[PDB]
Amino acid sequence: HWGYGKHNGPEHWHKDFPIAKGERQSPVDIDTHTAKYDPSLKPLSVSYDQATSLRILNNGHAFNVEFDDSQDKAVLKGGPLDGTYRLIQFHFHWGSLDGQGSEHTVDKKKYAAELHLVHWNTKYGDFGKAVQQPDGLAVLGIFLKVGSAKPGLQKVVDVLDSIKTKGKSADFTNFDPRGLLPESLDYWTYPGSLTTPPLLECVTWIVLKEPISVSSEQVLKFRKLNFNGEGEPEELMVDNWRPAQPLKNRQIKASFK
Ligand SMILES: [Zn+2]
Repeated sequence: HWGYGKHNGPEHWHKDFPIAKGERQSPVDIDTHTAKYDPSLKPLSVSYDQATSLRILNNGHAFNVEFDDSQDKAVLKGGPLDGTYRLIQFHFHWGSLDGQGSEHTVDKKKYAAELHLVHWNTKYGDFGKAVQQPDGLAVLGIFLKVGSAKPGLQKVVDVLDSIKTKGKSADFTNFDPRGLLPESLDYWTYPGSLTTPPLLECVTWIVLKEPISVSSEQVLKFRKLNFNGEGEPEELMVDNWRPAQPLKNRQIKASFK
C-alpha cells in the first residue's frame, strides 16, 4: 500500500487515488510575490484553551496527537472560514536532513518540517462526513526551522520512544497545543486537499508565515521513529512529505501586507 519509498511514494499514488492529479491538490509552492493581500480576510481566531488531548499514535506514516472532538473545545474560526471548525488531531511531516521536510514551500524554500493542525467543520456533524465536502476541513500549517528548542514541543519528543513502530499508541493527556504556535498569526490561504491518500479535495489551507524554531536534538528524535511495525525490518520514518503540486486555477491570498 501507499507510503513514501521508491516503489510506493507520491509519484505512485495516482494509480490507487486518481484525484492525485486533480484540480485542487496540496501542497503547493507559495510564491510570496504573487500572493495578493486580501483586506477582506479576518484575523484568525484560534481558541485552544479548553483543548483535551487524549492519545498519540504512530500510524505508519506519521504520528498523530488526537483530541476529544465530541464538543466545541478547541476551535478555529475567522480568517477565511465561515463557521466553526473543531480540532481533531495534529501531526508533522519532516525530512531526513534539515534542508527538506516541509510539504508547502515558500518561494521554493523547504523547511525542516511542517506541523498540521486538522480541524473539521461542525456543520457536517463528524469528520467522515466533513471530508466529503469542499469546505469540510481547515488545516493550520506551521513551518519548523532548526535553531533554538521549542519548549512546548518537548513533551511530544519525549513520548516518541514509546510509539516507535506502526500501530503503537500511548496516553497523551493534558497537552496544550498553544505551545506550538508562533507569535504572529499572519497567514496565506488557498483551497486544497489532504496531502496523504485519499487526497480528498476538502481542505481550506491556512499556512502561517512565521515558522517556529525547534532544536536539532528535537528533530533528531522524530527521525528515530519507524515506518515499520514491531519485529519488522527497521525503516526510519523520514521524508514523509508530499512534494508541491500544480497550482492550477487557484489563487493564494495573504492576510497581511
Ligand atoms: Zn499533514
